[PDB]
Amino acid sequence: AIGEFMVSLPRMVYPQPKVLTPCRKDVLVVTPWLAPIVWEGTFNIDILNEQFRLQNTTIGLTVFAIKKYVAFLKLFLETAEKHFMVGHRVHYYVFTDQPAAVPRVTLGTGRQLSVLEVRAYSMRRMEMISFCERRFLSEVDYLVCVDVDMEFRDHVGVEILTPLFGTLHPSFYGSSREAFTYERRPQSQAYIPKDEGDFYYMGAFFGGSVQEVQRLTRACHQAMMVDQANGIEAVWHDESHLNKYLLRHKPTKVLSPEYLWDQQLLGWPAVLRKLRFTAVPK
Amino acid sequence: AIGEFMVSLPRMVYPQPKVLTPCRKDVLVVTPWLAPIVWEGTFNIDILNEQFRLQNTTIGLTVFAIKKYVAFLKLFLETAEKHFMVGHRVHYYVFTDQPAAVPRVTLGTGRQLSVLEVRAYSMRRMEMISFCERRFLSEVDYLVCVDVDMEFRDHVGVEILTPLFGTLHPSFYGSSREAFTYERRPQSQAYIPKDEGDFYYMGAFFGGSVQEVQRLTRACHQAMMVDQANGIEAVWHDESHLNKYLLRHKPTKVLSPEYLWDQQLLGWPAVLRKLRFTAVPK
Ligand SMILES: O=c1ccn([C@@H]2O[C@H](COP(=O)(O)OP(=O)(O)O[C@H]3O[C@H](CO)[C@@H](O)[C@H](O)[C@H]3O)[C@@H](O)[C@H]2O)c(=O)[nH]1
Ligand SMILES: O=c1ccn([C@@H]2O[C@H](COP(=O)(O)OP(=O)(O)O[C@H]3O[C@H](CO)[C@@H](O)[C@H](O)[C@H]3O)[C@@H](O)[C@H]2O)c(=O)[nH]1
Ligand SMILES: [Mn+2]
Ligand SMILES: [Mn+2]
Repeated sequence: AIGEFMVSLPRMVYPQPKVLTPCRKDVLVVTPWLAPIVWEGTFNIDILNEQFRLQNTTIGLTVFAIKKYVAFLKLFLETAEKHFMVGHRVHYYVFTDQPAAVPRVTLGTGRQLSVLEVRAYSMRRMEMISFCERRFLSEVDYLVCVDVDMEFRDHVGVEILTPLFGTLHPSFYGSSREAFTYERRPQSQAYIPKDEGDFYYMGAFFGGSVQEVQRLTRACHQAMMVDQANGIEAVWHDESHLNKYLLRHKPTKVLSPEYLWDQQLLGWPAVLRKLRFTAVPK
Repeated sequence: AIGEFMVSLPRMVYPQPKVLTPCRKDVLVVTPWLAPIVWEGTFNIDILNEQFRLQNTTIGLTVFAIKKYVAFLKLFLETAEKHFMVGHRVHYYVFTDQPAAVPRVTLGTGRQLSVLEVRAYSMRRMEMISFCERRFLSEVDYLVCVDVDMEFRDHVGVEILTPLFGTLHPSFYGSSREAFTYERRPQSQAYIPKDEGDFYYMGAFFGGSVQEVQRLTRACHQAMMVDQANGIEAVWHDESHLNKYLLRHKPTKVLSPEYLWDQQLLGWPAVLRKLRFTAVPK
């Protein structure tokens, strides 16, 4: 459930947070609109697990595996079982043009997988997320929407959950805003001028409550349709639109690049204590 | 309104948040349950003002002025007009045994004051807040509950608003938990053992959404009634109970001691960039 009566936490023994000791001094851990930026060392997962289990939280995870990308499902799902929301209720929604190619993956208790068949034609995921509206409202509390050509290597848990989140793109977290690859043509709905922008968010990992995710995906789909009607395609497709949306609708948490990393491309810099969810070649 | 459809922010020009530059390196700016701790330098008030004005947010402020404490109202209210939620809708609720002693204070536009008469007997504020339940639900989005023997000296605005907040007590923000003056007798409902506790919150400044404030004040009133029936009075009265509640129900923001300070007692230490709401002698 979200927003419902919250019962008392039980007694817990854990280290006292100390006001005059910051968790992390090397990174920004809160945005200027007071949204946490989630890095290792900023959260006590035991407190968070208690809070979310007491609400019997169910997390939906959407993933698209169309054409050759069905090959990525086995590693994606098997590593999700090891690292994604373990202990919580999880419902995977696998959208594919080849239901028979979905691997048979053994799931832990309280976890389920639904195969949803779609047509084969990246930019139409927004539309499909916004066919499933009624399904998701009835079945899960939060939605997490990710790319499939990825693997989990470390904990990805309830610390991410919030009404609306985006993830810092691993190539741009140190960049100034004029360097961000936002859509820069005023003719596109995704247009952001050079003096605007907080962050460059990656289209590969966003989420939130079902209501907020439906609002985002609806808005991005509508904006993409407008661009299509006007004969323009944003430079980075759905990611350009996601960036425009999150500029105008500030996320209530921001995930650090721990949550979307490419080790082949970018190595393992000092600012990353954990590499949680990472690109697979292709 | 709270929780309703959020329209898009307009274009804004402001400094880019930089991921590899923390706002503040000298203090903890997020709790281990991912609640912001509100210090100067952590928020862009222009972004927050936009967000809350777009929801037409109304803030209720409750204050009790019983017996000799009516003398504190003039400075309290006049300085609130200068510094508290300026630009937003505000409704003051002044609870007093002497309605005629309430000073005639000139209010800015969009601000109103109601005088509520009560009986003269600190611990019964929880009960009165939890007589007013229907009134507050109909009239305001957030409630802020404060002591009267105080003055505003600097900005106190929408950066504080969240479902549930407490404020760090100015005498104890650097203390280890065993030193906190929690109720330590197991016979009291307010009991917290020496190995538990995040922070020591002051009873003089707490708040949240109307729903969460009613939950807190109801729970504290019920706990205080149990203690009374058992012949025990918590060491710091309502503040002991507030501390127990916020241990078991984590606040979604924590205000730094900028928001409750005593300059006569504690001076102006380096960690405080602003002194916003401060004790008046008596
Ligand atoms: O033939 C395809 C092509 C794409 N996909 C799905 O769409 C996702 C995105 O495509 P992918 O090739 O992974 O794109 P990338 O270049 O790795 O990622 C960029 O492009 C994506 C789509 O615009 C955004 O989500 C990312 O943020 C952006 O970095 C894939 O993971 C799949 O889930 C398929 O299922 N089949
Ligand atoms: O005769 C009185 C006594 C108290 N009050 C009200 O109750 C508040 C609390 O009393 P006060 O004397 O200000 O208590 P303090 O010792 O300054 O504050 C401590 O006691 C309060 C009451 O337990 C808590 O709110 C504070 O966190 C705690 O620091 C006052 O500000 C008034 O609003 C009156 O109106 N008339
Ligand atoms: Mn990819
Ligand atoms: Mn006082």
